[PDB]
Amino acid sequence: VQEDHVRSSFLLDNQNSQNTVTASAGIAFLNIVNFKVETDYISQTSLTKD
Amino acid sequence: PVHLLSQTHEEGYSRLECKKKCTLKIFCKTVCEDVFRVAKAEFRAYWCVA
Repeated sequence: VQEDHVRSSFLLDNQNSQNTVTASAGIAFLNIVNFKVETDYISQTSLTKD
Repeated sequence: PVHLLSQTHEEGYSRLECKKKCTLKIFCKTVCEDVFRVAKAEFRAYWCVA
């Protein structure tokens, strides 16, 4: 009388988020013929769990 | 419960850290970053005698 059990379990996760923020300027004809401002911002987050 | 012996140890474990952080209350990122930490415990043995 022989027997056996197998019980595999496989649970995987992922949370791959992102951001991208940009600003701008460019007030330039009068009292200052030119000055320009722009910022950039990018953020990532990738978290896997198995 | 008369005090057998007091003693201290200093070990470090890189703990668990899965925390979410908001950028400007609009979006949030989860910055998982496990941090070092020297924990310490003072082992106080108390020999039990009748």
